[PDB]
Amino acid sequence: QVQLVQSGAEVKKPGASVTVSCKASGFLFTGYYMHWVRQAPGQGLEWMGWINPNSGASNYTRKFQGRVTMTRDTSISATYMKLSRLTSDDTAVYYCARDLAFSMVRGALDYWGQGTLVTVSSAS
Amino acid sequence: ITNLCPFGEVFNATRFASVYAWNRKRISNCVADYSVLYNSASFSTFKCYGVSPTKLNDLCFTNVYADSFVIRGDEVRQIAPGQTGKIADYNYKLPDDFTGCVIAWNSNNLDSKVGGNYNYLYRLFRKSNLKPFERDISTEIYQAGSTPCNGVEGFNCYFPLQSYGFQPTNGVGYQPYRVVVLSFELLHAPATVCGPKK
Amino acid sequence: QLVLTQPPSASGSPGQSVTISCTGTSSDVGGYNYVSWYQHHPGKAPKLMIYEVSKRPSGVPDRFSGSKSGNTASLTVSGLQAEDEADYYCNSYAGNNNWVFGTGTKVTVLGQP
Ligand SMILES: *[C@@H]1O[C@H](CO[C@@H]2O[C@@H](C)[C@@H](O)[C@@H](O)[C@@H]2O)[C@@H](O[C@@H]2O[C@H](CO)[C@@H](O[C@@H]3O[C@H](CO[C@H]4O[C@H](CO)[C@@H](O)[C@H](O)[C@@H]4O)[C@@H](O)[C@H](O[C@H]4O[C@H](CO)[C@@H](O)[C@H](O)[C@@H]4O)[C@@H]3O)[C@H](O)[C@H]2NC(C)=O)[C@H](O)[C@H]1NC(C)=O
Ligand SMILES: *[C@@H]1O[C@H](CO)[C@@H](O[C@@H]2O[C@H](CO)[C@@H](O)[C@H](O)[C@H]2NC(C)=O)[C@H](O)[C@H]1NC(C)=O
Repeated sequence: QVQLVQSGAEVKKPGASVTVSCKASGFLFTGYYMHWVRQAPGQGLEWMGWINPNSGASNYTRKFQGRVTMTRDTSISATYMKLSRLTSDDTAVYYCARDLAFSMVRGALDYWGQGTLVTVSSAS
Repeated sequence: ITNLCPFGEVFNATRFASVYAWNRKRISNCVADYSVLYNSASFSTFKCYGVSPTKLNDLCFTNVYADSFVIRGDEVRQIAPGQTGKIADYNYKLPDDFTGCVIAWNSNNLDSKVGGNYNYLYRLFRKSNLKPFERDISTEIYQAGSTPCNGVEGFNCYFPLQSYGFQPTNGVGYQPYRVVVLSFELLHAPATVCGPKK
Repeated sequence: QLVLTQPPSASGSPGQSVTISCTGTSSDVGGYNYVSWYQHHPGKAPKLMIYEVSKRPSGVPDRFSGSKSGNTASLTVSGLQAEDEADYYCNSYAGNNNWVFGTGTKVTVLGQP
Protein backbone atom coordinates (compact mmCIF):
# COMPACT_ATOMS: atom_id res chain seq x y z
CA GLN A 1 0.00 0.00 0.00
CA VAL A 2 1.05 3.61 -0.55
CA GLN A 3 2.47 5.73 2.26
CA LEU A 4 3.35 9.43 2.53
CA VAL A 5 5.41 10.50 5.55
CA GLN A 6 5.99 14.15 6.43
CA SER A 7 8.59 15.88 8.56
CA GLY A 8 8.06 16.51 12.25
CA ALA A 9 6.44 19.56 13.78
CA GLU A 10 8.52 22.73 13.58
CA VAL A 11 8.65 26.07 15.38
CA LYS A 12 10.27 29.05 13.65
CA LYS A 13 10.74 32.67 14.58
CA PRO A 14 8.93 35.28 12.46
CA GLY A 15 10.85 36.09 9.31
CA ALA A 16 12.48 32.73 8.63
CA SER A 17 12.11 29.73 6.32
CA VAL A 18 10.38 26.38 6.82
CA THR A 19 11.28 23.33 4.72
CA VAL A 20 8.69 20.56 4.99
CA SER A 21 9.36 17.21 3.31
CA CYS A 22 7.04 14.48 2.04
CA LYS A 23 8.52 11.03 1.38
CA ALA A 24 6.41 8.69 -0.75
CA SER A 25 6.63 4.91 -0.90
CA GLY A 26 4.63 2.02 -2.29
CA PHE A 27 3.87 3.42 -5.75
CA LEU A 28 5.45 4.91 -8.85
CA PHE A 29 6.83 8.15 -7.44
CA THR A 30 6.89 9.97 -10.79
CA GLY A 31 3.50 9.80 -12.48
CA TYR A 32 1.17 11.32 -9.89
CA TYR A 33 1.23 15.07 -9.35
CA MET A 34 1.54 16.23 -5.75
CA HIS A 35 -0.50 18.99 -4.11
CA TRP A 36 0.34 21.03 -1.02
CA VAL A 37 -2.57 22.17 1.15
CA ARG A 38 -2.75 24.16 4.38
CA GLN A 39 -5.16 24.33 7.31
CA ALA A 40 -4.78 27.11 9.86
CA PRO A 41 -6.26 26.70 13.35
CA GLY A 42 -10.02 26.99 12.99
CA GLN A 43 -9.95 28.33 9.43
CA GLY A 44 -10.73 25.39 7.13
CA LEU A 45 -8.66 23.96 4.32
CA GLU A 46 -6.67 26.15 1.94
CA TRP A 47 -5.07 24.94 -1.29
CA MET A 48 -1.52 26.26 -1.51
CA GLY A 49 0.23 24.81 -4.53
CA TRP A 50 0.89 22.06 -7.03
CA ILE A 51 4.16 20.31 -7.94
CA ASN A 52 4.94 17.70 -10.59
CA PRO A 53 7.34 15.07 -9.19
CA ASN A 54 8.32 13.95 -12.72
CA SER A 55 9.32 17.07 -14.67
CA GLY A 56 9.83 19.36 -11.68
CA ALA A 57 7.27 21.89 -12.91
CA SER A 58 5.02 23.58 -10.38
CA ASN A 59 2.42 26.31 -9.98
CA TYR A 60 0.99 28.24 -7.05
CA THR A 61 -1.84 30.60 -6.21
CA ARG A 62 -1.36 34.34 -6.51
CA LYS A 63 -1.57 34.54 -2.71
CA PHE A 64 1.69 32.61 -2.22
CA GLN A 65 3.50 33.82 -5.34
CA GLY A 66 7.10 34.75 -4.58
CA ARG A 67 7.14 33.11 -1.14
CA VAL A 68 6.88 29.33 -1.68
CA THR A 69 9.18 27.11 -3.72
CA MET A 70 8.64 23.39 -4.30
CA THR A 71 11.32 20.90 -5.32
CA ARG A 72 11.54 17.20 -6.12
CA ASP A 73 14.23 14.62 -5.37
CA THR A 74 13.62 11.45 -7.37
CA SER A 75 16.81 9.84 -6.03
CA ILE A 76 15.16 9.35 -2.62
CA SER A 77 11.58 9.88 -3.88
CA ALA A 78 10.85 12.99 -1.83
CA THR A 79 9.00 16.27 -2.36
CA TYR A 80 10.18 19.39 -0.53
CA MET A 81 8.28 22.62 0.09
CA LYS A 82 10.02 25.79 1.28
CA LEU A 83 7.99 28.69 2.66
CA SER A 84 9.99 31.86 3.32
CA ARG A 85 9.34 35.16 5.08
CA LEU A 86 6.91 33.72 7.60
CA THR A 87 4.36 35.77 9.52
CA SER A 88 2.17 35.17 12.56
CA ASP A 89 -0.67 34.32 10.14
CA ASP A 90 1.15 31.24 8.79
CA THR A 91 1.09 28.83 11.74
CA ALA A 92 -0.94 25.90 10.48
CA VAL A 93 -0.86 22.22 9.50
CA TYR A 94 0.55 21.44 6.06
CA TYR A 95 -0.54 18.36 4.10
CA CYS A 96 1.06 16.75 1.06
CA ALA A 97 -1.49 14.91 -1.07
CA ARG A 98 -1.15 12.65 -4.10
CA ASP A 99 -3.28 13.28 -7.16
CA LEU A 100 -5.60 10.56 -8.44
CA ALA A 101 -4.99 10.68 -12.19
CA PHE A 102 -1.93 9.10 -13.79
CA SER A 103 0.56 11.54 -15.36
CA MET A 104 -2.11 14.27 -15.28
CA VAL A 105 -3.30 16.88 -12.79
CA ARG A 106 -7.00 16.87 -11.91
CA GLY A 107 -7.32 17.88 -8.25
CA ALA A 108 -8.54 14.57 -6.80
CA LEU A 109 -6.50 14.23 -3.60
CA ASP A 110 -7.20 10.61 -2.72
CA TYR A 111 -4.09 9.90 -0.63
CA TRP A 112 -2.88 12.28 2.08
CA GLY A 113 0.13 12.60 4.35
CA GLN A 114 0.00 12.89 8.13
CA GLY A 115 0.15 16.67 8.48
CA THR A 116 3.11 18.73 9.69
CA LEU A 117 2.39 21.37 12.34
CA VAL A 118 4.38 24.57 11.75
CA THR A 119 4.20 27.29 14.40
CA VAL A 120 5.62 30.81 14.08
CA SER A 121 5.87 32.95 17.20
CA SER A 122 8.27 35.21 19.07
CA ALA A 123 8.29 32.96 22.15
CA SER A 124 10.88 30.30 22.98
CA ILE B 1 39.41 -8.12 -44.27
CA THR B 2 39.83 -9.15 -40.63
CA ASN B 3 38.03 -6.55 -38.50
CA LEU B 4 35.59 -7.96 -35.95
CA CYS B 5 32.25 -6.17 -35.79
CA PRO B 6 31.83 -4.34 -32.45
CA PHE B 7 28.87 -6.23 -31.03
CA GLY B 8 30.46 -6.00 -27.58
CA GLU B 9 30.01 -2.23 -27.50
CA VAL B 10 26.25 -2.70 -27.88
CA PHE B 11 25.51 -6.12 -26.32
CA ASN B 12 27.52 -5.49 -23.13
CA ALA B 13 27.31 -1.73 -22.55
CA THR B 14 26.71 -0.56 -19.00
CA ARG B 15 23.57 1.51 -19.68
CA PHE B 16 21.82 1.22 -23.04
CA ALA B 17 19.28 4.04 -23.37
CA SER B 18 15.73 5.20 -22.77
CA VAL B 19 13.08 3.95 -25.17
CA TYR B 20 12.08 7.37 -26.48
CA ALA B 21 15.74 8.26 -27.16
CA TRP B 22 17.01 4.94 -28.47
CA ASN B 23 20.51 5.19 -29.93
CA ARG B 24 21.43 3.71 -33.30
CA LYS B 25 24.86 2.36 -34.25
CA ARG B 26 26.02 1.64 -37.81
CA ILE B 27 27.94 -1.62 -38.23
CA SER B 28 29.87 -1.81 -41.50
CA ASN B 29 33.30 -2.72 -42.86
CA CYS B 30 33.87 -5.62 -40.47
CA VAL B 31 33.22 -9.33 -39.95
CA ALA B 32 30.36 -10.35 -37.64
CA ASP B 33 30.21 -13.83 -36.11
CA TYR B 34 26.72 -14.70 -34.86
CA SER B 35 27.72 -17.88 -33.00
CA VAL B 36 28.03 -15.91 -29.76
CA LEU B 37 24.53 -14.51 -30.33
CA TYR B 38 22.19 -17.39 -31.12
CA ASN B 39 24.11 -19.82 -28.87
CA SER B 40 24.31 -17.68 -25.73
CA ALA B 41 21.49 -19.52 -23.92
CA SER B 42 20.59 -16.23 -22.20
CA PHE B 43 18.38 -14.27 -24.63
CA SER B 44 14.71 -14.69 -23.76
CA THR B 45 13.62 -13.55 -27.24
CA PHE B 46 15.58 -14.08 -30.47
CA LYS B 47 12.86 -13.50 -33.05
CA CYS B 48 14.12 -13.11 -36.63
CA TYR B 49 11.97 -11.71 -39.45
CA GLY B 50 12.82 -12.22 -43.11
CA VAL B 51 15.86 -14.40 -42.37
CA SER B 52 16.42 -17.78 -40.78
CA PRO B 53 18.06 -17.27 -37.35
CA THR B 54 20.34 -20.26 -37.99
CA LYS B 55 21.93 -19.50 -41.38
CA LEU B 56 22.38 -15.75 -40.85
CA ASN B 57 26.19 -16.02 -40.59
CA ASP B 58 26.71 -17.18 -44.20
CA LEU B 59 24.90 -14.53 -46.29
CA CYS B 60 26.52 -11.11 -46.63
CA PHE B 61 24.74 -7.85 -45.80
CA THR B 62 25.44 -4.36 -47.11
CA ASN B 63 25.33 -2.85 -43.62
CA VAL B 64 23.72 -3.41 -40.23
CA TYR B 65 21.97 -1.05 -37.81
CA ALA B 66 21.90 -1.84 -34.09
CA ASP B 67 19.23 -0.17 -31.94
CA SER B 68 19.02 -0.39 -28.15
CA PHE B 69 16.16 -0.13 -25.66
CA VAL B 70 15.34 -0.83 -22.04
CA ILE B 71 11.61 -1.55 -21.92
CA ARG B 72 9.03 -3.39 -19.84
CA GLY B 73 8.98 -7.14 -20.31
CA ASP B 74 5.32 -7.48 -21.23
CA GLU B 75 5.85 -4.80 -23.91
CA VAL B 76 8.52 -6.82 -25.74
CA ARG B 77 5.89 -8.28 -28.07
CA GLN B 78 5.23 -4.72 -29.27
CA ILE B 79 8.67 -4.60 -30.95
CA ALA B 80 7.47 -6.79 -33.81
CA PRO B 81 6.46 -5.51 -37.26
CA GLY B 82 2.81 -4.58 -37.61
CA GLN B 83 2.15 -4.77 -33.88
CA THR B 84 0.84 -1.58 -32.29
CA GLY B 85 0.54 -0.36 -28.72
CA LYS B 86 2.03 2.27 -26.41
CA ILE B 87 5.70 2.02 -27.43
CA ALA B 88 5.14 0.51 -30.89
CA ASP B 89 3.65 3.76 -32.20
CA TYR B 90 4.81 6.58 -29.88
CA ASN B 91 8.36 5.39 -29.09
CA TYR B 92 9.67 2.88 -31.64
CA LYS B 93 8.01 1.84 -34.91
CA LEU B 94 9.25 -1.06 -37.02
CA PRO B 95 8.37 -1.03 -40.74
CA ASP B 96 6.01 -3.71 -41.98
CA ASP B 97 8.75 -4.72 -44.46
CA PHE B 98 11.29 -5.46 -41.73
CA THR B 99 14.22 -7.75 -42.52
CA GLY B 100 16.04 -7.87 -39.19
CA CYS B 101 16.11 -9.64 -35.82
CA VAL B 102 14.84 -8.57 -32.40
CA ILE B 103 16.77 -9.83 -29.37
CA ALA B 104 15.64 -9.28 -25.80
CA TRP B 105 16.79 -10.46 -22.39
CA ASN B 106 15.76 -9.75 -18.81
CA SER B 107 18.12 -7.46 -16.90
CA ASN B 108 16.47 -6.84 -13.54
CA ASN B 109 19.88 -7.34 -11.90
CA LEU B 110 21.46 -4.25 -13.48
CA ASP B 111 18.57 -1.91 -14.35
CA SER B 112 16.62 -1.96 -11.09
CA LYS B 113 16.94 -0.41 -7.64
CA VAL B 114 15.27 -1.25 -4.34
CA GLY B 115 14.18 2.36 -3.95
CA GLY B 116 13.25 2.63 -7.62
CA ASN B 117 15.00 3.27 -10.95
CA TYR B 118 13.41 6.46 -12.28
CA ASN B 119 16.05 6.74 -15.01
CA TYR B 120 14.42 4.96 -17.98
CA LEU B 121 11.70 6.91 -19.77
CA TYR B 122 9.17 6.44 -22.54
CA ARG B 123 6.90 8.82 -24.42
CA LEU B 124 3.30 8.61 -23.22
CA PHE B 125 1.48 11.35 -25.16
CA ARG B 126 1.95 12.30 -28.81
CA LYS B 127 -0.18 14.01 -31.43
CA SER B 128 0.19 11.25 -34.03
CA ASN B 129 1.80 7.86 -34.48
CA LEU B 130 5.50 7.64 -35.26
CA LYS B 131 6.67 6.92 -38.78
CA PRO B 132 8.81 3.79 -39.25
CA PHE B 133 12.33 4.21 -37.86
CA GLU B 134 11.77 7.65 -36.36
CA ARG B 135 13.11 9.30 -33.21
CA ASP B 136 11.33 11.96 -31.17
CA ILE B 137 13.38 13.49 -28.35
CA SER B 138 11.47 16.78 -28.14
CA THR B 139 9.83 17.37 -24.76
CA GLU B 140 7.24 19.88 -25.93
CA ILE B 141 4.10 20.11 -23.82
CA TYR B 142 1.24 18.01 -25.18
CA GLN B 143 -1.67 20.40 -25.80
CA ALA B 144 -4.86 18.51 -25.02
CA GLY B 145 -8.32 20.01 -25.15
CA SER B 146 -8.76 23.27 -27.03
CA THR B 147 -7.11 26.05 -25.02
CA PRO B 148 -3.51 26.52 -26.24
CA CYS B 149 -0.69 25.43 -23.95
CA ASN B 150 1.80 28.28 -24.20
CA GLY B 151 4.68 26.16 -22.87
CA VAL B 152 3.58 25.76 -19.23
CA GLU B 153 2.28 22.38 -18.14
CA GLY B 154 -0.75 22.00 -15.91
CA PHE B 155 -4.44 21.49 -16.55
CA ASN B 156 -4.89 20.08 -20.06
CA CYS B 157 -1.12 20.39 -20.68
CA TYR B 158 0.64 17.09 -20.01
CA PHE B 159 4.32 16.24 -19.89
CA PRO B 160 4.91 13.78 -22.75
CA LEU B 161 7.54 11.62 -21.02
CA GLN B 162 6.97 9.11 -18.22
CA SER B 163 9.26 6.89 -16.16
CA TYR B 164 9.16 3.11 -15.86
CA GLY B 165 10.49 3.16 -12.31
CA PHE B 166 11.76 -0.40 -12.16
CA GLN B 167 11.92 -2.30 -8.87
CA PRO B 168 13.36 -5.75 -8.13
CA THR B 169 10.02 -7.08 -6.91
CA ASN B 170 7.67 -6.73 -9.89
CA GLY B 171 6.42 -9.63 -11.95
CA VAL B 172 8.15 -10.80 -15.09
CA GLY B 173 5.76 -8.56 -17.00
CA TYR B 174 6.96 -5.45 -15.13
CA GLN B 175 10.72 -6.09 -15.01
CA PRO B 176 13.40 -4.41 -17.15
CA TYR B 177 14.22 -5.99 -20.49
CA ARG B 178 17.20 -4.98 -22.62
CA VAL B 179 16.35 -5.08 -26.33
CA VAL B 180 18.68 -4.97 -29.34
CA VAL B 181 17.20 -4.66 -32.84
CA LEU B 182 19.47 -5.60 -35.75
CA SER B 183 18.19 -4.19 -39.04
CA PHE B 184 19.82 -5.54 -42.20
CA GLU B 185 19.54 -4.44 -45.83
CA LEU B 186 19.59 -6.94 -48.71
CA LEU B 187 20.41 -4.26 -51.27
CA HIS B 188 22.16 -4.82 -54.59
CA ALA B 189 25.16 -2.72 -53.52
CA PRO B 190 28.42 -4.63 -52.87
CA ALA B 191 28.19 -6.09 -49.38
CA THR B 192 30.89 -5.24 -46.84
CA VAL B 193 29.86 -6.76 -43.47
CA CYS B 194 29.37 -10.48 -42.87
CA GLY B 195 30.67 -13.48 -40.99
CA PRO B 196 33.69 -15.64 -41.67
CA LYS B 197 33.39 -17.88 -44.73
CA LYS B 198 36.90 -18.94 -45.78
CA GLN C 1 -9.28 36.08 -4.35
CA LEU C 2 -11.96 33.65 -5.46
CA VAL C 3 -13.99 31.80 -2.82
CA LEU C 4 -16.60 29.03 -2.95
CA THR C 5 -19.56 29.58 -0.64
CA GLN C 6 -21.01 26.82 1.53
CA PRO C 7 -23.66 26.92 4.25
CA PRO C 8 -22.23 27.44 7.73
CA SER C 9 -23.70 24.17 9.03
CA ALA C 10 -26.08 21.32 8.29
CA SER C 11 -27.87 18.79 10.47
CA GLY C 12 -30.03 15.68 10.39
CA SER C 13 -31.40 12.98 12.66
CA PRO C 14 -29.81 9.51 12.32
CA GLY C 15 -31.33 7.69 9.38
CA GLN C 16 -32.65 10.37 7.03
CA SER C 17 -30.71 12.16 4.28
CA VAL C 18 -28.93 15.52 4.35
CA THR C 19 -27.64 17.77 1.57
CA ILE C 20 -24.69 20.16 1.30
CA SER C 21 -24.45 22.82 -1.42
CA CYS C 22 -21.30 24.40 -2.87
CA THR C 23 -21.85 27.55 -4.95
CA GLY C 24 -19.25 29.28 -7.09
CA THR C 25 -18.66 31.48 -10.10
CA SER C 26 -19.38 30.09 -13.55
CA SER C 27 -15.62 29.84 -14.15
CA ASP C 28 -15.16 27.59 -11.08
CA VAL C 29 -18.01 25.06 -11.01
CA GLY C 30 -20.01 25.72 -14.16
CA GLY C 31 -16.95 25.96 -16.38
CA TYR C 32 -15.40 22.57 -15.60
CA ASN C 33 -16.71 19.19 -14.46
CA TYR C 34 -14.09 18.76 -11.71
CA VAL C 35 -15.74 19.25 -8.31
CA SER C 36 -14.55 16.84 -5.63
CA TRP C 37 -15.85 16.50 -2.08
CA TYR C 38 -13.67 15.68 0.93
CA GLN C 39 -14.54 14.70 4.50
CA HIS C 40 -12.35 15.91 7.36
CA HIS C 41 -12.40 14.47 10.86
CA PRO C 42 -10.66 15.98 13.90
CA GLY C 43 -7.23 14.46 14.38
CA LYS C 44 -7.11 12.75 10.97
CA ALA C 45 -6.18 13.82 7.47
CA PRO C 46 -9.10 14.66 5.16
CA LYS C 47 -10.47 11.73 3.18
CA LEU C 48 -11.66 11.94 -0.42
CA MET C 49 -15.40 11.28 -0.39
CA ILE C 50 -16.06 11.71 -4.12
CA TYR C 51 -14.17 13.02 -7.13
CA GLU C 52 -14.98 14.26 -10.63
CA VAL C 53 -18.59 15.36 -10.04
CA SER C 54 -20.31 12.09 -9.11
CA LYS C 55 -17.76 9.24 -9.21
CA ARG C 56 -16.90 7.48 -5.96
CA PRO C 57 -13.42 6.19 -5.05
CA SER C 58 -13.15 2.59 -3.95
CA GLY C 59 -13.91 2.17 -0.26
CA VAL C 60 -16.64 4.75 0.33
CA PRO C 61 -20.20 3.38 0.55
CA ASP C 62 -23.21 4.11 -1.66
CA ARG C 63 -24.63 6.60 0.86
CA PHE C 64 -22.71 9.56 -0.58
CA SER C 65 -23.92 10.89 -3.94
CA GLY C 66 -22.77 14.05 -5.70
CA SER C 67 -24.28 16.00 -8.57
CA LYS C 68 -23.81 19.45 -10.10
CA SER C 69 -26.40 21.71 -11.74
CA GLY C 70 -25.76 25.10 -13.28
CA ASN C 71 -23.23 26.80 -11.00
CA THR C 72 -23.89 24.77 -7.83
CA ALA C 73 -22.62 21.35 -6.79
CA SER C 74 -24.38 19.26 -4.17
CA LEU C 75 -23.49 16.27 -2.01
CA THR C 76 -26.27 14.17 -0.50
CA VAL C 77 -25.71 11.67 2.32
CA SER C 78 -28.44 9.08 2.85
CA GLY C 79 -28.83 6.78 5.82
CA LEU C 80 -27.04 9.28 8.03
CA GLN C 81 -25.35 7.58 10.99
CA ALA C 82 -23.46 8.78 14.05
CA GLU C 83 -20.03 8.48 12.39
CA ASP C 84 -20.76 11.22 9.83
CA GLU C 85 -19.91 14.08 12.23
CA ALA C 86 -17.22 15.89 10.25
CA ASP C 87 -16.43 18.89 8.06
CA TYR C 88 -17.20 18.49 4.36
CA TYR C 89 -15.29 20.59 1.82
CA CYS C 90 -15.78 21.14 -1.91
CA ASN C 91 -12.66 21.48 -4.06
CA SER C 92 -13.00 22.84 -7.59
CA TYR C 93 -10.73 23.87 -10.43
CA ALA C 94 -10.66 27.66 -10.76
CA GLY C 95 -8.63 28.16 -13.94
CA ASN C 96 -5.03 29.26 -14.36
CA ASN C 97 -3.82 25.93 -12.93
CA ASN C 98 -5.32 26.61 -9.50
CA TRP C 99 -7.72 24.64 -7.32
CA VAL C 100 -9.85 26.26 -4.62
CA PHE C 101 -11.39 24.75 -1.49
CA GLY C 102 -14.77 25.75 -0.14
CA THR C 103 -15.51 27.16 3.29
CA GLY C 104 -16.76 23.78 4.50
CA THR C 105 -19.85 22.56 6.32
CA LYS C 106 -19.83 20.92 9.75
CA VAL C 107 -22.43 18.15 9.58
CA THR C 108 -24.13 17.32 12.89
CA VAL C 109 -26.16 14.16 13.50
CA LEU C 110 -28.55 16.07 15.79
CA GLY C 111 -30.07 13.25 17.83
CA GLN C 112 -27.41 11.95 20.21
CA PRO C 113 -28.34 9.73 23.19
C1 LIG D 1 1.26 29.07 -13.64
O1 LIG D 1 0.19 29.10 -14.57
C2 LIG D 1 -0.13 30.42 -15.00
C3 LIG D 1 -1.37 30.32 -15.86
O2 LIG D 1 -1.14 29.59 -17.05
C4 LIG D 1 -2.37 29.64 -17.80
O3 LIG D 1 -3.00 28.36 -17.81
C5 LIG D 1 -2.36 27.33 -18.56
C6 LIG D 1 -3.24 26.10 -18.42
C7 LIG D 1 -2.15 27.74 -20.00
O4 LIG D 1 -3.41 27.93 -20.63
C8 LIG D 1 -1.35 29.04 -20.05
O5 LIG D 1 -1.28 29.44 -21.42
C9 LIG D 1 -2.05 30.12 -19.24
O6 LIG D 1 -1.26 31.31 -19.22
C10 LIG D 1 1.06 31.04 -15.73
O7 LIG D 1 0.76 32.39 -16.05
C11 LIG D 1 0.88 32.59 -17.47
O8 LIG D 1 2.24 32.56 -17.89
C12 LIG D 1 2.41 32.74 -19.30
C13 LIG D 1 3.89 32.58 -19.58
O9 LIG D 1 4.63 32.43 -18.38
C14 LIG D 1 1.87 34.10 -19.72
O10 LIG D 1 1.96 34.22 -21.13
C15 LIG D 1 2.48 35.53 -21.47
O11 LIG D 1 1.46 36.52 -21.41
C16 LIG D 1 1.93 37.83 -21.75
C17 LIG D 1 0.81 38.83 -21.49
O12 LIG D 1 0.35 38.69 -20.16
C18 LIG D 1 -1.03 39.11 -20.12
O13 LIG D 1 -1.74 38.44 -19.08
C19 LIG D 1 -1.34 38.77 -17.73
C20 LIG D 1 -2.18 37.92 -16.80
O14 LIG D 1 -3.55 38.10 -17.14
C21 LIG D 1 -1.55 40.27 -17.51
O15 LIG D 1 -1.17 40.60 -16.19
C22 LIG D 1 -0.69 41.04 -18.51
O16 LIG D 1 -0.82 42.44 -18.28
C23 LIG D 1 -1.06 40.67 -19.93
O17 LIG D 1 -2.38 41.19 -20.13
C24 LIG D 1 2.35 37.81 -23.22
O18 LIG D 1 2.82 39.10 -23.59
C25 LIG D 1 3.45 36.77 -23.45
O19 LIG D 1 3.72 36.68 -24.84
C26 LIG D 1 4.84 37.53 -25.19
O20 LIG D 1 6.04 36.97 -24.71
C27 LIG D 1 6.36 35.67 -25.23
C28 LIG D 1 7.63 35.20 -24.55
O21 LIG D 1 8.57 36.27 -24.60
C29 LIG D 1 6.49 35.75 -26.75
O22 LIG D 1 6.74 34.46 -27.27
C30 LIG D 1 5.20 36.31 -27.36
O23 LIG D 1 5.31 36.41 -28.77
C31 LIG D 1 4.84 37.66 -26.73
O24 LIG D 1 5.85 38.57 -27.17
C32 LIG D 1 3.07 35.40 -22.90
O25 LIG D 1 2.11 34.86 -23.79
C33 LIG D 1 0.42 34.25 -19.28
O26 LIG D 1 -0.03 35.57 -19.55
C34 LIG D 1 0.28 33.96 -17.80
N1 LIG D 1 -1.12 34.02 -17.40
C35 LIG D 1 -1.51 34.22 -16.13
C36 LIG D 1 -2.99 34.25 -15.90
O27 LIG D 1 -0.70 34.37 -15.22
C37 LIG D 1 2.31 30.99 -14.86
O28 LIG D 1 3.44 31.39 -15.61
C38 LIG D 1 2.53 29.58 -14.32
N2 LIG D 1 3.65 29.57 -13.39
C39 LIG D 1 4.61 28.64 -13.36
C40 LIG D 1 4.50 27.54 -14.38
O29 LIG D 1 5.53 28.68 -12.55
C1 LIG E 1 29.36 -9.93 -24.01
O1 LIG E 1 29.36 -10.57 -22.74
C2 LIG E 1 29.11 -11.98 -22.81
C3 LIG E 1 29.01 -12.48 -21.39
O2 LIG E 1 28.58 -11.45 -20.51
C4 LIG E 1 30.23 -12.66 -23.60
O3 LIG E 1 29.91 -14.03 -23.77
C5 LIG E 1 30.83 -15.01 -23.19
O4 LIG E 1 30.69 -15.03 -21.75
C6 LIG E 1 31.46 -16.07 -21.14
C7 LIG E 1 31.13 -16.05 -19.67
O5 LIG E 1 29.73 -15.86 -19.46
C8 LIG E 1 32.95 -15.86 -21.42
O6 LIG E 1 33.69 -16.93 -20.86
C9 LIG E 1 33.20 -15.78 -22.92
O7 LIG E 1 34.56 -15.44 -23.16
C10 LIG E 1 32.30 -14.74 -23.56
N1 LIG E 1 32.48 -14.71 -25.01
C11 LIG E 1 32.21 -15.76 -25.80
C12 LIG E 1 32.47 -15.55 -27.26
O8 LIG E 1 31.78 -16.81 -25.35
C13 LIG E 1 30.36 -12.02 -24.98
O9 LIG E 1 31.51 -12.54 -25.64
C14 LIG E 1 30.48 -10.50 -24.88
N2 LIG E 1 30.45 -9.90 -26.20
C15 LIG E 1 29.41 -10.02 -27.03
C16 LIG E 1 29.55 -9.34 -28.36
O10 LIG E 1 28.40 -10.63 -26.72
